[PDB]
Amino acid sequence: VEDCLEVVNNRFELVMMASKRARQLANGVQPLIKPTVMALREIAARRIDNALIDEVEKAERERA
Amino acid sequence: REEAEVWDILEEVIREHPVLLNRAPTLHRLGIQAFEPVLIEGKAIQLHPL
Amino acid sequence: LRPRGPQIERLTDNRAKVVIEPLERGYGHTLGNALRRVLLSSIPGFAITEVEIDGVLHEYTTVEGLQEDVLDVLLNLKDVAIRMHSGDSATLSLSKQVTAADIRTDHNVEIINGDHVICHLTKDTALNMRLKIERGFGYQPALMLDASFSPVRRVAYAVEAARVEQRTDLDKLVIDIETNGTIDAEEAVRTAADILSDQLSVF
Amino acid sequence: PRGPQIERLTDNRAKVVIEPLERGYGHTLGNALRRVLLSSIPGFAITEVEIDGVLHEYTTVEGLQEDVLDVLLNLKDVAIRMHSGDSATLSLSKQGPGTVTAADIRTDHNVEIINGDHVICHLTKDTALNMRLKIERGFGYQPAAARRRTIGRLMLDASFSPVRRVAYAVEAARVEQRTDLDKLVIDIETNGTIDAEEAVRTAADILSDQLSVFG
Amino acid sequence: VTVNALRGGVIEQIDAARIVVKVNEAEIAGVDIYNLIKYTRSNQNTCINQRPLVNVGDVIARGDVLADGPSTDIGELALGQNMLIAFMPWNGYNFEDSILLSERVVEEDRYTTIHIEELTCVARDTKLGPEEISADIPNVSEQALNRLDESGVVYIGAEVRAGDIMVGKVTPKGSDVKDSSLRVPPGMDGTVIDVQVFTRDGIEKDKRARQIEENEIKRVKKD
Amino acid sequence: EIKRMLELADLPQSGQTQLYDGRTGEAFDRKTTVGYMHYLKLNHLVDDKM
Amino acid sequence: SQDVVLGLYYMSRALENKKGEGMVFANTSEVKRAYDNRVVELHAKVKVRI
Repeated sequence: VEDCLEVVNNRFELVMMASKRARQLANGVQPLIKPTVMALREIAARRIDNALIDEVEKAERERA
Repeated sequence: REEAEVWDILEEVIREHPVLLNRAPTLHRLGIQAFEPVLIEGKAIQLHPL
Repeated sequence: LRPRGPQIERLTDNRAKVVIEPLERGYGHTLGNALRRVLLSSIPGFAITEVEIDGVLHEYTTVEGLQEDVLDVLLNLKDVAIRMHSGDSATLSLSKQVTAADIRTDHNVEIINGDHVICHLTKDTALNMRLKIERGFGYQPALMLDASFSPVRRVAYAVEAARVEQRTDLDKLVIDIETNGTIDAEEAVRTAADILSDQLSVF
Repeated sequence: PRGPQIERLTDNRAKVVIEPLERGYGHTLGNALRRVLLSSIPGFAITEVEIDGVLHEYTTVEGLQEDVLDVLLNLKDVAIRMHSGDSATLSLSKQGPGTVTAADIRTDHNVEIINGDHVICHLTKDTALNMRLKIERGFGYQPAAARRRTIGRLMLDASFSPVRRVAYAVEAARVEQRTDLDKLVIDIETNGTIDAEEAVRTAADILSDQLSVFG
Repeated sequence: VTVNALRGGVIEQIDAARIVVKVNEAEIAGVDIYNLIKYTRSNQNTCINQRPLVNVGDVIARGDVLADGPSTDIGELALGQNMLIAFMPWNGYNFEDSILLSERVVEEDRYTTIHIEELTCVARDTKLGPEEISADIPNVSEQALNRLDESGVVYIGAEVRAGDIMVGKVTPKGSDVKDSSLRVPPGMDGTVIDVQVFTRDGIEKDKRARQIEENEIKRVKKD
Repeated sequence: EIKRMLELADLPQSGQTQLYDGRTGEAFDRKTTVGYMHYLKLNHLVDDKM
Repeated sequence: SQDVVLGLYYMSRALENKKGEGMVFANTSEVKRAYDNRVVELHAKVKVRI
């Protein structure tokens, strides 16, 4: 929760980004390295951004 | 029926799942906080002194 | 109820975290309370207590020919660990014209660490020193210094709650041991346990 | 080291003398011995009692004076010493007026009643009384709900403690070829169950088997 | 709360629930007899009782005490217990008006009180038919039918647990009846000390009511 | 009068003495007050609250 | 709070003359090794190196 303050400037954008990330791990997505701590670690590891989330969302909408 | 596997399931299901605590007379915005609960004995909620 | 142990977690080069399986309510505190005293008041060792500097004759304030004064040399020299053989006492000297590994070696006295330095040379000035090692058992207060004869540097213990599948709450004892390199932490734990068992075997 | 001696000031309270010990042994040894002696020492106590003419623990029994459940509360203060046994059934019988003491019960050959002059109840009418009780052993302390179909059997809490209070204090010894030795005594007040030296021996055996987790 | 002697004299007979006192010839022919109250329910679900303290052959005066009630002593008021007190901060447990205890407070039966809880179960008549207290209860195993008697009422002095069945009662809905038995509240256990049955006039009594009636007439004939 | 009652028995005059700890067995630095205080149990139980 | 700051005020003060004063220590580990065996006082005017 302390490492994620440096990668993004808005806390509510971080909450919405982790909420958009949490909707994918429930249906089954292989992780990077509870889904909340794993999503926060994937955010704080500087690996998951707004483009990759949109890419996985487009892949889920195309493979639905 | 209170078997022994029920307590194992209960200890496994809440590890990093936060709850909300709130005193019923509240004045300022810090009256509602969140903690990660642990399973203790008794019938009383243990709280940090700070 | 005898537990299973000791689970050792060695994260550093000379620091360990001994974790013991939980016991009955009452034994996990007195075990650590007896261990933290028998690891210091019973374990013997070797330390330097007498320092004779040819530069500073009587006073420990006036010094020259080095980077710092003689009290900094004494404070840097009173922390090095020395593992010795069955000999009781010996006199050691040095002559550098300084790293602790640059001392005059001997077949009876060896030093564990060689990276810890004590001084720095200034204008290539030759300096000498005379040391003395005495075998003790505890901590002795006061050319006169203090000698920590205990092989461990600092101990710590804590009682954490361990949840089991049948009882309500038990005591999990953890031990923090930061040794000085002359003895393993598990070997020191086994030696303290054997000494405590020999002291309790009088009845 | 030297074997411990013992002085007998009173038959219910003795004291042991341990000498000599090096610097740093006496305080931790006395603290560990007090902790083991006050933590878990195995003894005997009372268990569930089967009373003949009393249904449950809140009725009014004829002839017996002024209480029902307080007789069961005062029956816990007796001392039970058994030799090679862990389960024994006892029963008492008394008729007519007069008090009921602990020595008026029918004991076994190995079961011996210590300080049997303790009062239990009082009988004011010509009636009979037969209370069949059991004796179990263990360690620590167990309440009535943690241990446990007949409605005539009543439960009772088992709180066995062969010692009441253990105190110790160190002093200075006198040995010529040294400078100071730590001499200490240990005050042990037992409730007539076990001897103080045998309690020290059992506590040392318990601590020796507890210190075997490293070696 | 405590009984007092109206006329002093010699205590002839005494029991756990009855005190017989003989009136002397000074303040005198009919002697007085006292009936001490046993464990009954108070207004705040607290058990009250009166235990006597005098013995046989004692000579008392007018105005003295004979039995101490709940939280009562030999003639002074006594609310609780005396314990050891050491004013010291002990490891942060006594943080802000907090109290630390010991094992010997619990194991010596010091602060364990007795609470009496009352449970009722009525049986009225609906538009279909009246409800009975019969023992043939459907969807009930033998783990709870052993405590019930033939009349449907649990035995006196029987240990009951949380969630068991004490008073059996069925309700017809339409052979096919609905379970409406009185259940124990959870977390509460204990023995059943008294069972009181209130029947209506014109209705035949069962075996439990007849047993209560014969015990009542035997006790009143005894006194 | 309370000082005379304390001096009449085998008790110290100031009413406060030193006592050894039970966790470690060592002594303390300041003497504490030891005595007997009458207590009472309230009706605010924990079974009817949680 | 009321329990922590009292111990922190008792720990972080000094007096005139106590036992174990006037000596020079090496670091914090030497202080922790010399405090537990009761060879120095809890508060004494010493010269340490940090």
